[PDB]
Amino acid sequence: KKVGLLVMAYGTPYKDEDIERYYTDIRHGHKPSEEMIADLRGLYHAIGGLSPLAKITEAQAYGLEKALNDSQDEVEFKAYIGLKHIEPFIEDAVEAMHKDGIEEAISIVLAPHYSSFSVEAYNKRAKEAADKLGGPRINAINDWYKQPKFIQMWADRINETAKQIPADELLDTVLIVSAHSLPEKIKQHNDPYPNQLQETADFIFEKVVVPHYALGWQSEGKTGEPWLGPDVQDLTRELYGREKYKHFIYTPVGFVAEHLEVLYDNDYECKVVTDEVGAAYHRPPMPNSDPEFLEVLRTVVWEKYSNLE
Ligand SMILES: CC1=C(CCC(=O)O)c2cc3nc(cc4[nH]c(cc5[nH]c(cc1n2)c(C)c5CCC(=O)O)c(CCC(=O)O)c4C)C(CCC(=O)O)=C3C
Repeated sequence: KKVGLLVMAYGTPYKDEDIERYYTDIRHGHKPSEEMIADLRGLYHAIGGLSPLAKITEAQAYGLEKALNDSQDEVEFKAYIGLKHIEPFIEDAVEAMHKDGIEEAISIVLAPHYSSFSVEAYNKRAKEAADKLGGPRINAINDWYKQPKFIQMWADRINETAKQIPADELLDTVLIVSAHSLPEKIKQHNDPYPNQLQETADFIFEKVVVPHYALGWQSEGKTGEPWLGPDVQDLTRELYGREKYKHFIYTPVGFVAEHLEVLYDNDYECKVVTDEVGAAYHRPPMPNSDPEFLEVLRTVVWEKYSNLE
């Protein structure tokens, strides 16, 4: 019997025509304004027409499927992609595991940190799917940022970029660690999310040559409601104002692929700020389908299966 690997991710439009139904799914049934759509289309057209996230996510899931199976002869994993706001939806993927006869599955979200607005939404949807059909049994991974190979991978990348900065200027360099912002209300109820990213920033900092680091947030929502701060653009200005850093190294470690939230929020917005103040901009490559990142996920999944009992 095969074991299902439910790999979950946010989803990205495949075509310009998908944008509206995508935006509406994101807005939970509320249809965006025609101008709103326009702006989103403009964003996607800034980064090069559409996001590579669709092909990256597939490489990541079928790369992990392959990596798990090539490293053992006890089980055969079958990977099923379940996106959040576009097809193949989470529910489509569970329905497929049922049809194919999967009895047990291990679900993983391509987002190392847990939050009530992200990972918890994925897992509730997949398990509500699994219960209506009566199969497969889904054993969910909730977070994997504490994985040593995960921390070492980012530290190695940051150190690669750092060595390419003049040593006389490395003391004027700062590492910005960030993730998707969320409505600050999550802290009222003890969400581990903000604390998990502080741990990720600390774990990495100890393993890099960059002498300074700060935690930031990106893609904050327009809701009048407060959101987790500071924003990476405001933090860059605040940091340059107090310390006059020459180099800014951005690591959006809450993400695992070069998609819109990285290519826009960092590679364009943060870069604008550094140019305005006169600082340099650095952004290490994201994990994407790199064999090291796939080995991180293979170890994450092979440990969940070992401790499944
Ligand atoms: C926690 C989190 C992650 C990380 C974990 C995970 O991966 O799940 C993430 C990832 C991503 N978010 C993405 C894109 C978008 N997120 C939006 C809107 C929102 N995201 C939110 C949360 C998150 N999002 C929230 C609270 C909203 C508010 C919507 C509402 O009003 O209820 C919107 C709408 C317009 C806008 O405001 O930007 C878009 C287009 C893409 C795809 C990029 C591409 O296509 O390449 C990716 C990987």
